[PDB]
Amino acid sequence: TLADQALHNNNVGPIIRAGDLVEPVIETAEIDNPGKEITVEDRRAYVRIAAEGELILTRKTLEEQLGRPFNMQELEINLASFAGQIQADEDQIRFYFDKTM
Amino acid sequence: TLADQALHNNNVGPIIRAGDLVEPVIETAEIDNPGKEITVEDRRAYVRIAAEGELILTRKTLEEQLGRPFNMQELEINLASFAGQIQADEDQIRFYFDKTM
Amino acid sequence: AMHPRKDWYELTRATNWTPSYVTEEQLFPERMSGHMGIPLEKWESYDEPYKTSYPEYVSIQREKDAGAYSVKAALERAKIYENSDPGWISTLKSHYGAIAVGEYAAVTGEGRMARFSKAPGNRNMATFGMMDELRHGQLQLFFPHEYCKKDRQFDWAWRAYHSNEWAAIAAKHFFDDIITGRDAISVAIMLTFSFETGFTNMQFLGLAADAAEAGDYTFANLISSIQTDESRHAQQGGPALQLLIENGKREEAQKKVDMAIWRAWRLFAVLTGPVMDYYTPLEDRSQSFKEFMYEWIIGQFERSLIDLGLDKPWYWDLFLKDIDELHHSYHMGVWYWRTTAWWNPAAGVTPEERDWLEEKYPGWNKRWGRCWDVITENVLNDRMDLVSPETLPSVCNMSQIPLVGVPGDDWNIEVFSLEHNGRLYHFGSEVDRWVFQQDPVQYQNHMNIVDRFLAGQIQPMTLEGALKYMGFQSIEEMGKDAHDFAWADKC
Amino acid sequence: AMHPRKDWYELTRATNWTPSYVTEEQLFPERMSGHMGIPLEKWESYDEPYKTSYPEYVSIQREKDAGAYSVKAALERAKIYENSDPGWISTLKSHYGAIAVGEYAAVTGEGRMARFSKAPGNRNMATFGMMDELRHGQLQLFFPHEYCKKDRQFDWAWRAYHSNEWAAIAAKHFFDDIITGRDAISVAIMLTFSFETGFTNMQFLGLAADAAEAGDYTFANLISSIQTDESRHAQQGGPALQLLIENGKREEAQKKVDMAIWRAWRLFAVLTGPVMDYYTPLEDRSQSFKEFMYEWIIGQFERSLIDLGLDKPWYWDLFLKDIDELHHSYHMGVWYWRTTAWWNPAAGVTPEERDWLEEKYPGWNKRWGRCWDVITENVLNDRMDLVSPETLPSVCNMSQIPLVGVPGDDWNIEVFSLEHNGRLYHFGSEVDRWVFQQDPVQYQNHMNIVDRFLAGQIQPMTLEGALKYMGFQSIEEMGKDAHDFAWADKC
Amino acid sequence: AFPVHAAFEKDFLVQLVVVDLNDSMDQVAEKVAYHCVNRRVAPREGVMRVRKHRSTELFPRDMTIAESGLNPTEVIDVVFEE
Amino acid sequence: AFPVHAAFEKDFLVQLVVVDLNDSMDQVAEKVAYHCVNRRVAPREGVMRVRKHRSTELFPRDMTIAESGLNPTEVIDVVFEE
Amino acid sequence: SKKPMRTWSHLAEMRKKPSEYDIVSRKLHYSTNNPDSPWELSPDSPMNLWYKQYRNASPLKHDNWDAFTDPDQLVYRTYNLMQDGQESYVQSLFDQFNEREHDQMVREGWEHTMARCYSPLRYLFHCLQMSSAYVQQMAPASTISNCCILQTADSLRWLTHTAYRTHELSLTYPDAGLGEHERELWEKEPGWQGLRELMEKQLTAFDWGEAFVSLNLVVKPMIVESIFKPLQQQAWENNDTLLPLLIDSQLKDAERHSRWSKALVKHALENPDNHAVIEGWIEKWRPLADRAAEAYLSMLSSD
Amino acid sequence: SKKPMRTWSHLAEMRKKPSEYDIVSRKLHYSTNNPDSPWELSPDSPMNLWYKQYRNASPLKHDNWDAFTDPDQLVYRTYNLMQDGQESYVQSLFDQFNEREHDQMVREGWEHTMARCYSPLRYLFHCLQMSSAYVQQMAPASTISNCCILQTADSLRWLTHTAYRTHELSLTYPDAGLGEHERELWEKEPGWQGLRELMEKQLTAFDWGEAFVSLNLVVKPMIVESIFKPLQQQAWENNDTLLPLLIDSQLKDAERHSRWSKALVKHALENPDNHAVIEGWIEKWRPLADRAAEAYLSMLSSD
Ligand SMILES: [Fe+3]
Ligand SMILES: [Fe+3]
Ligand SMILES: [Fe+3]
Ligand SMILES: [Fe+3]
Repeated sequence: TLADQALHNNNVGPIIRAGDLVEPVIETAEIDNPGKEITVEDRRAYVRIAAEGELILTRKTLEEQLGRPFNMQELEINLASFAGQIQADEDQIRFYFDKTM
Repeated sequence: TLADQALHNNNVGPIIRAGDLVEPVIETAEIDNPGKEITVEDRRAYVRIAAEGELILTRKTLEEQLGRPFNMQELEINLASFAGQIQADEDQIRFYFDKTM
Repeated sequence: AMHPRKDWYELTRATNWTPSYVTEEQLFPERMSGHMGIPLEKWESYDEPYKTSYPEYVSIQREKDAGAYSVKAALERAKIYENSDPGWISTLKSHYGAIAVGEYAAVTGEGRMARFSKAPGNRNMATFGMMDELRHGQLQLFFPHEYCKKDRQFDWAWRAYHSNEWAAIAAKHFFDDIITGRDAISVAIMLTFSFETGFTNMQFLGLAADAAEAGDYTFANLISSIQTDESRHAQQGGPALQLLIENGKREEAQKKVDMAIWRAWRLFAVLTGPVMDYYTPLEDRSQSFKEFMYEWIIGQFERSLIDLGLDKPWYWDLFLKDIDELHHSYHMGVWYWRTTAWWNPAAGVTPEERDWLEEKYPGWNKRWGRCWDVITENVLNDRMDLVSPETLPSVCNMSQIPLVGVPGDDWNIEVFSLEHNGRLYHFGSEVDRWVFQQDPVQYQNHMNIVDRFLAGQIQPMTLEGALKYMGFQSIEEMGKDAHDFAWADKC
Repeated sequence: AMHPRKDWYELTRATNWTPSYVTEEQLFPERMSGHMGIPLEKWESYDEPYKTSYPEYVSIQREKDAGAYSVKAALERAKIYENSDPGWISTLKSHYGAIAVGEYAAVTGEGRMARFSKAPGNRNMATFGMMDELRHGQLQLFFPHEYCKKDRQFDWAWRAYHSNEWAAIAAKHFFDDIITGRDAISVAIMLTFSFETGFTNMQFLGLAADAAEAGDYTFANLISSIQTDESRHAQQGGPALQLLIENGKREEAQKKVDMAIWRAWRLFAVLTGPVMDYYTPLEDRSQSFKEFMYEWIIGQFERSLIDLGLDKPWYWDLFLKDIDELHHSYHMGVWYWRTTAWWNPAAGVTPEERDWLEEKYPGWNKRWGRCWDVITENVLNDRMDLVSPETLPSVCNMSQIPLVGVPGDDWNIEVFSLEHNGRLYHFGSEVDRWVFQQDPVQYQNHMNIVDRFLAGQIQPMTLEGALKYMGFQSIEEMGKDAHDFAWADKC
Repeated sequence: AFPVHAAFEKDFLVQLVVVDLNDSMDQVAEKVAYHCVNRRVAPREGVMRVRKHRSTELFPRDMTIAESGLNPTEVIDVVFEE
Repeated sequence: AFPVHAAFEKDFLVQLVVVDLNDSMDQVAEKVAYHCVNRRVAPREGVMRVRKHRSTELFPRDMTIAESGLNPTEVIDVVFEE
Repeated sequence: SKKPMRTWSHLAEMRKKPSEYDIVSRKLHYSTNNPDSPWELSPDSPMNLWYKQYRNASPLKHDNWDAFTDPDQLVYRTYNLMQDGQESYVQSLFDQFNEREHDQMVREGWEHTMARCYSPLRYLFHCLQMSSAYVQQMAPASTISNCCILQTADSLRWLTHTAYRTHELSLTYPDAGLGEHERELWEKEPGWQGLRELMEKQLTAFDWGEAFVSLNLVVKPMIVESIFKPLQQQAWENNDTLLPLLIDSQLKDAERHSRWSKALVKHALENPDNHAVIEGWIEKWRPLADRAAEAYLSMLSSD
Repeated sequence: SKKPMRTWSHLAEMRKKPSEYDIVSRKLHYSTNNPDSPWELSPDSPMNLWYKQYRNASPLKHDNWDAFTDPDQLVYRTYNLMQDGQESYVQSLFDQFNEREHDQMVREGWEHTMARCYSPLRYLFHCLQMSSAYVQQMAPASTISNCCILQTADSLRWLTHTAYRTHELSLTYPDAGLGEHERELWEKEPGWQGLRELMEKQLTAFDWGEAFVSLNLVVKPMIVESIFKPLQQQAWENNDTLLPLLIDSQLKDAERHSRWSKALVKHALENPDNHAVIEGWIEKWRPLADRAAEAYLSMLSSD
């Protein structure tokens, strides 16, 4: 029951450590996945950010929400974990599942 | 009285902001001015370190007390103030007074 | 102009070649490589999904450390040590002791892959992996070093892995099994996939939440920074697993994952479970240990496992039940035998805590609470001899932890035993016995500390001789009640 | 190999030349340069004792900011804003408001020297000076910006200097006098020597101590980092003073130092004095304001002044007496007129504080305490109309602050007035009147806010019309009792 | 309208008080007291008097501001008879 | 010297207890209780019995460990008669 | 009656999230609020008269100077990150070329060309430093002044390059007057006299608009095209492979100064009257600039 | 009975204040505490047998390996500070030389020499990376393993240089087999066969002592003297001015690897028996190394 329900989820997305990337990434996730609901759980040291099936962060939108020049690879200074498989390049990172549970 | 006594001092030396330079600088001041008494006042955000008339910090001794490669010019990341005139070079900084009060 | 990474990345991993002057098997021997007979050419399709490259790496890792050290420097005078609840300080002591030199051991699992993996992209990511674990080993010696001058049990950040202390031996049995003791592909599967994407989040992020609530940002900042490297080098495991599955090796892959998850589980239950539900002050418990398990292991990690094409492990229902029960008994064991630990366990059973425990674990008071009732009375009536043990707990032959069960109103305890090769072994679960049987040559002549005690290797053969054996050199180093029993005044 | 700085440093400041196509005086006009007729060749012996160079500068300043921002980022969730005493939050509000855009103004004092000083070493150090004040202006807009969304009075970090609010006008009268309004050598003497080696230590280090005690490390870390730049560019002033003295200008040098010290003093007494002795929670008062004055101004700065060959200023005994008395009356003024401030003054007169004040300032209760007794009773008996003013305080024509004195059992108050050029001016000390008389063209047609009120420029000519005049746009922006009077429950 | 600046006995500052051309010093004194007594200064018995700031002579109580020759924005003290 | 591992009824673990070759199950039971009752387990009335771990048959009370055929380091349960 | 905002009131009424640059750079000169007194002093104090005359009364006019934007959007923090990477690169070049004994291998006599034509550049660059600081302190918007501040620092950077290399070169060639004779050359050598006459006059153009146009639209483009690039060509012909790399780093800065300059001109030309003001100052200064270039080039390629 | 110490118990009994390097680097292999089982497992598990045979039974012996000290005393933090400055310098060189179209100006045919002799270096450097990681995991002291870790990272650095430049060069010369034919050359070209035979054999020397001597005292010095330096000379003759600067940066790393290597040998020779062990391994490998050098050089300077 408890275990079952917790397992049948398709939540994907970044876990961001406390710091200056938390709000920009939340705002980026909202902007770049229009008509997904973004969920956010705040555990003070980190924030768990998720969407169903797929969540995209583009460099361009994250730089705009952050307010300063930003390269996609730098996200790892603050990406402490993530749910989903990850596909990452110079332009965006995508968290996604192959399967639907 | 109060003002007078506070004014007739020949105390010279660095005021170090809170951080990883506080103890190495105290220990350096002791080592590099043998037979001066080093005085230390701890105000939590900063530490006032002094000797009479002259206080020398050598790069070599400060690197040894700090435990890692150190260049004299870097001391300004943590030198928040100082008493005395200052004479600084690649090898040491000297805090000193021309006059004796 | 500079050319973007996607245009030259493939050349960085075009490094496989057909050997001629030695054979392929001489160059990649199976006992170190673990390639299971899969030819070289099949490994070339390995594609690490979390890439980096050398110029980016040194630049971004430089910036990660600048922040970690700057924050530590700016907070040295915030009197965490002196003002923190002693249960929090013990959390710091067990963490640094159980982990610092285990990080440095992980360099060798990554070096194993860097040399012996037939996947070129793995060999390069393992090379950043080596660098990362070096970072983590050095951070977590440097950060506690400060504290040696306050408290000799902070010496155990360095000393633990050189000791025969029982929890150090459980740490080393586990890391030597899944990190330093097996071939490259076993490391990829057991360490980078099973341990590093599943369980370490509990200790480096779950516990960071608690540290943040406790006002200890040096530590929360540090361990969450560390986990950002993990997030990258742990992604070496999925593509190896995918390759094994595509080349006919799903069953062998599954068995390695099953084993590593369970080995990791019994170790986190004795280290992190007590920290989260007892040592961490009540008001800093962001979530219960079980809630964090359901978030990090059931909700995030088991779902990732499913997505890569593997099955839930066969013992999944044993596991769920264990999350409800096991660490409560390990905490009791660690606390009753506190004198054998290098930290100071907090009892964590004031009435207000017991209410929380009862909320987080309905039925707790009629179970573990029955034992704590006996303990708490002894303390009130100043019968301190009933609060210290005069014998050894029976220790597991797999995970090296005591054999435990549910106490109180529905007492249930089971030992799973095995005769093998003229010897009698005891395991604390069905799964532990099964792990042993997957690879007896790995374990069969290992002797746990109780084995050693009964065979004559611990002199004198007394609880005190065992204390000295475990490396303790003064009464101050051995563990004590964290609050020196002041919790009983609240009872 | 690289050559060490001492071998090429002299060439970096070998930049004076003899002009031919314009005259020296056209190139360095006295009204912008302030060279007092001293020829070009004499300035070449100027030797900045705290050197830096461009490669070192960008490298080390990069590392200073990395730490400042990293610490701020790691602590954003420590709930300082929500958990701090409201007196501490008001300290942050007055600090950022009174200072951020004044830092950016200091860029222009440094640019004044960078272009118009005849000393080449000064022109280069002024160029790093420009860079430093830019840093400080940007830090102290960036750091409070976070907080706009919590509290509109944090908008005043940016807005204050664009307002006619009376304390903003006192800030601007002072900085425009000693930073942006005078020739290069006056800047060197009044700003870098008198202000920057003497008084700013009170606000960027004295107050950092208090911030550290308050558990606000973001802020303590920030402002102490800032002061490390100050320590370097402030050393432009001593060698100019030494040069003036060697070329026959000691008297003019002395008069500039005397003036700048006193102008700075009356401004710190209204900003820092209340912060240190009233707004900062009692338990975070590292030292009293007067103790910090004796450490930073009498003990450190006056002794440095003596060492360079100058005299104590003529008003030194007025000054000592003022340290005992003045800020207690400025605090009372700011708090009774709190609705004209953009922060929320704390009264700071609980019995426990009054005991501290009495210890730090024997006789306080029979003086200011007499007024606070009347105020405190009104509050207990809920007579809130007696706790808000219905008129304007009489404002100074030099420092733009109200005219005050010692109240209570030995009431003493004096106004020093002056008729000049068909107008009547009022000064709050002998020294303020003397400053005016040193340079009347600088001040004579300036109109303080009460002048403006009485001449018709404030409509309506009511306390409310003056509140709107000062830039306040909602009741929430105007200052209130920090604890909304809950301190009276302790009385 | 006659702006003076006034310092009330045992108070901590000088304040702008707008009195009238034809006020007696007695009324001037009430108007300044308004902004002082029971706000920062404790009431007391006695006859409130007006004098030019720091001076040793009181204005007569009946005297008017205009009778007095005071100029606008000059400073006055309000004090109690010895 | 005869090392067994023993699990006491309502206790939370298994402990090493060194009993004697010639002990009755009654004495074995006392020796294990020593490390259990009043430490983590509340005293109670009734007859303490010894059985091989998880088994359904009690050893007779008079029986000795050597009479019993138990091997060293085997697991026993100490429990109260139904 | 109102409520907290997410940013400064002046940035509040725009759609986009304020950037770092916006937050810390915009509308910071309060000295432009009161036309009758720039500074909070007597309305005719000397510095108030100075600003009223040389800023407020410039014929170069715009009703929203503060709306100017650095096309690079640099702040102190990002200038130093950038320049620490470029300067750390130039210092590594210095160190490696020194290790390789680069200087001994230049063509016969090149040290004399350096001593005449290169090392006295420290005077010229210092003049650009002084002049940039003047535009900083006079400009009518903080976003404009901020570009000048950085430009002032870049000019010191170039000056410092030149000082280091003058000294270093003298260590291989100690008899060419390197580090000894530059002031004389600046004052008396015919090839330096056009430049010096240009800079002395430019440094006494006190109108903020004329200072900016003459410095950034006439003087500095002339230095790129008539001093930097021909010195690179001359080094190529004399087997000086360090100098072209150094000047390429300096040209990076120069091209940045030119970018913000053109952006300011674009901002200025929103006012149609401003096009004849800018052009007349360009015509006014261009002949001094051209003479300065020709005299230098004749020196450079002379015997 | 005792009391808190200022440092780890193992560092406590020395006069000097422990450095960063000491605190974070020393005596971290617990796998050397129990000679009969390195690893906390069955004493004859496979990896325990492996270590007993290839570490513990090495004839290269010392009773205090842990006392070894990196003469550079590098830790992770200071390696990255250093290498970020050197690598940021090499990337700026890449960017500026590309801006200048350096590659088009090399001498006719030089692209073919690069495609044959330079770009297949990625195989060689990767072999050095693999081999360094092996010495890391076998070495009997953490201070030794730490030097190997950094050496492994430097080898990847060189590999990555080579990959970037192979790709970049192919953009100017798309018909030379650059980025297409390196594996074939490595496997089949006669000039690559000595090296490849050397590395394949070296990578199966599993004794930790022999691995270290053959890699760091024979193979890597041969690459400096027979591959790096002659490639710099060849680039000089073909108007490739980038490659000599790049290789100078790589040589910096190589000279660091050589420094810690000699320091380890100095530590080893405190045991007089160790001098015949080291020398015999040097004699054993030197002929494969010399053959490898000669075959490469013949390729390099052939037609
Ligand atoms: Fe790790
Ligand atoms: Fe890891
Ligand atoms: Fe400043
Ligand atoms: Fe300053």
